Amino acid sequence: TLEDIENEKFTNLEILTHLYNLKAEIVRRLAE
Amino acid sequence: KKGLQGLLQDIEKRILHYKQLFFKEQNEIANGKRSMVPDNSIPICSDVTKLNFQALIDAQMRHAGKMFDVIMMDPPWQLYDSLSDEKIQNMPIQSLQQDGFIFVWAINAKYRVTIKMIENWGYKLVDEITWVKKTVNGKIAKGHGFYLQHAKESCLIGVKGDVDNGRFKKNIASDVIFSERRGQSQKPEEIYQYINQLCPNGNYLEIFARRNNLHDNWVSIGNEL
Amino acid sequence: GEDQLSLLLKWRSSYIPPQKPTNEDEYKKIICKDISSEKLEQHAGDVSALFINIKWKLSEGQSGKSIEDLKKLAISDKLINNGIIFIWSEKEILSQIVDVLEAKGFNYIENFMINQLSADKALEMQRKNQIWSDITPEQCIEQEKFPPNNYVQDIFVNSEYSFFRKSKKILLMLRKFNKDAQLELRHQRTSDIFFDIFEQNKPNDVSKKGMEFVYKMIETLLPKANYSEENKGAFKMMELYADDKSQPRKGWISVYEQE
Amino acid sequence: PLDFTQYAKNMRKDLSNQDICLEDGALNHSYFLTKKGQYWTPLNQKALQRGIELFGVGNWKEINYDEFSGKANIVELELRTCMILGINDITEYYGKKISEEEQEEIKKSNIAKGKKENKLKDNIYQK
Ligand SMILES: Nc1ncnc2c1ncn2[C@@H]1O[C@H](CSCC[C@H](N)C(=O)O)[C@@H](O)[C@H]1O
Repeated sequence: TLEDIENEKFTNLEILTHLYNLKAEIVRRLAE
Repeated sequence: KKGLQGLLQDIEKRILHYKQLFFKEQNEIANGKRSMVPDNSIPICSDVTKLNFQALIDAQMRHAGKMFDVIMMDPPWQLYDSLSDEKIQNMPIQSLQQDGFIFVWAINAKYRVTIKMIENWGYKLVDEITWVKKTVNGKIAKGHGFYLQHAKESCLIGVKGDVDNGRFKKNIASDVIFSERRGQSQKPEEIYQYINQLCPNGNYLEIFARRNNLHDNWVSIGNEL
Repeated sequence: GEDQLSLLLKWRSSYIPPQKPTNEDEYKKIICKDISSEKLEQHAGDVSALFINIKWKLSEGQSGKSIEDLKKLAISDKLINNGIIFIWSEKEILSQIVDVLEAKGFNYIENFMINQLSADKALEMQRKNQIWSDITPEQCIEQEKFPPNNYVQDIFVNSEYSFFRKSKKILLMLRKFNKDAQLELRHQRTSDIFFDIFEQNKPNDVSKKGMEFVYKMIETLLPKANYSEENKGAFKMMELYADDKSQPRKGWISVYEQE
Repeated sequence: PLDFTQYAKNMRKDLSNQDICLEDGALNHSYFLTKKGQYWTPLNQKALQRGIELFGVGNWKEINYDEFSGKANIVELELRTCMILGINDITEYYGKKISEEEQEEIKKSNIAKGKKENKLKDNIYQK
């Protein structure tokens, strides 16, 4: 979900780590 | 799966936007950006059970010519990391001050033991500063306890040595702070204003500080500093 | 009337002191020569609220009692044994008060303070900012007419002190726990801080409504200590250093000094 | 009376950590502009540069477990490598084993070509 990763109490670095982890998981789902 | 492809495109756009935001932040930081911490702040990031207080004693003696005038602590009372009452007692506060004041913020469960703490450190309890929690509309931000609703935080003050030497002022500020809750354990900046009224241009020590506690002419010690 | 002073003093409309009872069976008024030298277990027993309405001397010029007077005062087990002591604390002698009371089995459990607001400072702020040209601060207390202050921290009763100025009145609460009985309590029924108006020259004189707020705090925290038909001749609420201003109260034992 | 600037500088010099204060005792504001636990010290930057010299770009796992001891974000390693190479999307350099001098050469030519294309945002060539 983008809500848990777009919180304003999260810095840009942890936001980007959340984005990249979500990207890896959904790329795995795409390959599935 | 067209929906997952669209979501992948969406998070790729968010990755690019936040990548640009991160690059802007790191370019500003590396060039000239200054933090909210004042320039004359002295932050020490150490555990007080592992901190060599002798080094602080020697540095304060050689760099200021005297000892601290005000010591303030917001102890992690046992109910971030917490500390035992004996562990807070074991801190060599007696060596850190010869003349001046101590400011120990006491929760209701650790109020009498705070009084005993400042007595056992050589201070004599002469004052307390109570922070009344405030709402946005100006009322009292009521909480919870076992007998009464807790809407207060008390900072018990013990005095030491020869305070009447022209460094400390009398009949100043107030013993009541009426400030909003601006954090979780974040005590107001009015305690720092009141301390600076008590000892203007003095040497202050803060134990159990966070990054919001860093002030001018303050030596601040904390686990997360 | 939505300013800060009007909002923080709105409890006064709901804490009017009641009339003193004409029923002799609804209280116990006791006149003593020296409370600290008086045996109180013959006057009461198993009380749950020992409100010590003490005035402290602090400075030698003024009157009041002392820590030695609190030391000499005997609070036995045949007196309050499962209950709360409510005692007016001072910053200078808070450590001595808790020491002498924990000597008598009473452990600190709660802090109940009155934020001292000044009617004379509120009146002077209204006069400096500008019906209020000629009104006494005592009249402001009694007529409930207050200036519309929106920043009350400027009208705190910042009384003279050698340190941070004294702008609060602490009513220390100390419990003597009983392992054989249970103190029937109501929890979180009232806040530990309430703003009440004071006079500049009388920072230690709690108003009628503030005293009623204190009494209702005591009587709400301990309802079984209230005036019930089972508590007739066996009242569970006692006051030391009583005054004729508020203490002839239902379900209360009033102990006066040298009437 | 004492001046508190020099006093604070000396107290930070002998008491504060190397991340809190600079070499002259001045406060390191970059430390307090990031959350605690993730600062990216100059030692971290040097370790990242050593990893790019020794291992290829995009090899953040073996960079992290040979120069950061596994206490670094792979995302942050990629972002820092993007900053020191000048492209938001480091795709051409994936697995190239770029040394220090070549890293600076790519960064300089990259900033120059970003100025040529008129798309430089934060000294990073936008795609
Ligand atoms: N052993 C220890 N040594 C040093 N700091 C410690 C510690 N144990 C806990 N702390 C720190 O003490 C602090 C207690 S909370 C302090 C709140 C602060 N006064 C404010 O106004 O915001 C936390 O930062 C906690 O991490």
